Amino acid sequence: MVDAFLGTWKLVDSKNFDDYMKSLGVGFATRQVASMTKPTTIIEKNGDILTLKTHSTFKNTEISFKLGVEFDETTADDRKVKSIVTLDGGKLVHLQKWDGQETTLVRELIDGKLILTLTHGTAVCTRTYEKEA
Ligand SMILES: CCCCCC/C=C/CCCCCCCCCC(=O)O
Repeated sequence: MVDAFLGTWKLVDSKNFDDYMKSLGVGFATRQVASMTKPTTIIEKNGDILTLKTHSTFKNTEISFKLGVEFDETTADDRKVKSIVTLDGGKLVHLQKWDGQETTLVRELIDGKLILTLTHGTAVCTRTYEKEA
C-alpha cells in the first residue's frame, strides 16, 4: 500500500548529505553544487509499477520498478547498481548493491512530510520533502 507516498514533493531540509555523498566517493565539485540543489521528487504508480522521478537544476533521474522485484539502476552519481524497492514497516525501502557495497534510501511519512534517510557506510543523511499541490 504505497499510495500516501504518491505525488510531487520538494526538498525543504537536508542533514548530512555531504557526508553521504563523500562516503559514496562523489567529488568535491559535485558535492558543492548538490549541497545547494533542491530537487523535486515525483512518485507515480501504474498498478504495482512505480516510477520515481528526481528533478533538479543539476542532475535528473528516473527509475521504474515493480515492488519487490530487482532492477538495474544507474544513479545520479553514475554508480551501476542492483536495486530493489519494498514496503517495510510502512516505509518505502530502496536498497542498492554494487561491488559488495550497500546503501539504503528509506522514505517514511511523518506528520505529512516525506522523510528520506540515506545510509552508506556510517553516513546517515536525513532529507525532508513536503508535498506540492
Ligand atoms: C537527481 C538529483 C540527485 C540529488 C541531488 C544532486 C546530487 C548529485 C550527486 C549525488 C547523488 C547521490 C545519490 C542520490 C541521492 C538522492 C537524494 C534525494 O533524492 O534527495
